[PDB]
Amino acid sequence: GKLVIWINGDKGYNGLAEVGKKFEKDTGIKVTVEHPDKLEEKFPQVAATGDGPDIIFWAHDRFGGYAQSGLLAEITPDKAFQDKLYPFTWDAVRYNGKLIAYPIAVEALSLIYNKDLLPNPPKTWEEIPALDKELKAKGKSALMFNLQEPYFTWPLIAADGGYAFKYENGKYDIKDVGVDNAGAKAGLTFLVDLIKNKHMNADTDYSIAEAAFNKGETAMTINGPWAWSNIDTSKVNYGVTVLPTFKGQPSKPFVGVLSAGINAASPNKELAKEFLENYLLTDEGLEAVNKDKPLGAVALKSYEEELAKDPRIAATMENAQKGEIMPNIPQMSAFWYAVRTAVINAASGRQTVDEALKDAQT
Amino acid sequence: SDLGKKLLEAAHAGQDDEVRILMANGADVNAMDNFGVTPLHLAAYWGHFEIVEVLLKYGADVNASDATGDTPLHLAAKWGYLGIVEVLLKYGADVNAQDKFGKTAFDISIDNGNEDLAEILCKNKAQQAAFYCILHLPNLNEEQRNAFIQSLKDDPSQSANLLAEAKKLNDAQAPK
Repeated sequence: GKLVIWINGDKGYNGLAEVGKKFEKDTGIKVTVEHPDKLEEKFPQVAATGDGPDIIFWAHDRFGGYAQSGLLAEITPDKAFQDKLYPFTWDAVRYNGKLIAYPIAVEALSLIYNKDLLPNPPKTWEEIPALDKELKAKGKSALMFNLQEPYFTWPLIAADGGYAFKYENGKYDIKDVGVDNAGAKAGLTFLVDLIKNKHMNADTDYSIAEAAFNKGETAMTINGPWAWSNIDTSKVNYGVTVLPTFKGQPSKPFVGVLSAGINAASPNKELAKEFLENYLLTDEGLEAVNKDKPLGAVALKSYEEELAKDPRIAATMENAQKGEIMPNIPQMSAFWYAVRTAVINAASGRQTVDEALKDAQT
Repeated sequence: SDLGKKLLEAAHAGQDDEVRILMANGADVNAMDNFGVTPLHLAAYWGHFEIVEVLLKYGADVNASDATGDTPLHLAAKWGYLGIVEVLLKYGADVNAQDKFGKTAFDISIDNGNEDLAEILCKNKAQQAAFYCILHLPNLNEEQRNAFIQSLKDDPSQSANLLAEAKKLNDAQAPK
């Protein structure tokens, strides 16, 4: 007869506790929010014994796994409630044709640019060599971003025809792995051309790109909402916008959906449903959490319409709606490792873009 | 693993005198990186005319292609570098060479709106086509060759006229 909630320590868990106080005030039911470290490992471990939180918050990619182990109850929102959230977010939490979590927030890479260096940011990847030429003449660069992790280089590689797995029949298509095709090759070759012409350096990682942007050295960077804070401190006059297109098509960044699942072993499933749908997933509920620590863009249409008055959040959702939902699937790890090595090999000139891509698939 | 590296760097950076002393100390003028980018590539791409000149004077492979299929003529064409293009053409840059997309320096020049560039490239292709004709016209000894090649340098306006003669000559100098 109570609710225990787990959510990570970088979230607005105190705002979430306020929603819990309102819930108690209305129903008498006490709501306890905790933020154990490594809770994404703790939860499957203790849920396997019938323990843990009634409700767990985490990135959707992990929930496929939990569902597999029978740790996550099926959620039953009626179609009226489902219509209150953006439809593509319900796909991040669908597994074997059953909804297994409530989407809360939406996370994607955006183009971040220095408004001082670059008032009108490029709409295309194609313009960027030109811009770098201009900027290099006065001791700046156009663009620096993490070239080491596929997560960052994938939205370009995906844009002309790349894909991790296609979403046939609500589930994933595990048969066609889209790292060896013509659209991906074109993506990676444009990247490799940036590198060999000296517009970018292959050894640029996350720390190097962030420092470079946050010190005024580069006109643009590619990162996510988690990075906004450091830029805020740096006092660079930045804005955040739509990712540039390549061969006319949108850059497709992977989407992360912060989701709330109900413990399969919970005796408070209706309470938890009640809490999530009619307390948290409301304008006032997400607001409470968001004031404590910003959610970024949200799945709830009513509240996202408000937050989107911040252009950065708007860009985050526009890029999300243009990207691909992060596969909640196990063989994503094989994918990442393959993609990761294919990019390093190509960006290093170790392998041609051709050999590099067909190899990371065998 | 020594001078070639320093040279690619100095070429990229446009440090003229640094490039020239590396040369005078024996650097491979055609040193490549892991993309097969040569110093001549970087200087062409980055607009360093004097360096382009210096490298060519030292025997830089004017038609080198990197692993990606680009030639320095391709690279220079994208930025409308007239001088650079002119001097590569002087050292034998290949107006017919095609990049990854099947493009010539002329196609690129047309793509980027660079009319001045397209013109130079255009009349170079035409005068070379003329030169090449003369040189492979079978019924011409090495004398009559020079006679025509010279008269094509001294009047590139009457060129098409002149080719027509070289051919009717070739047809009268044949077993007809």
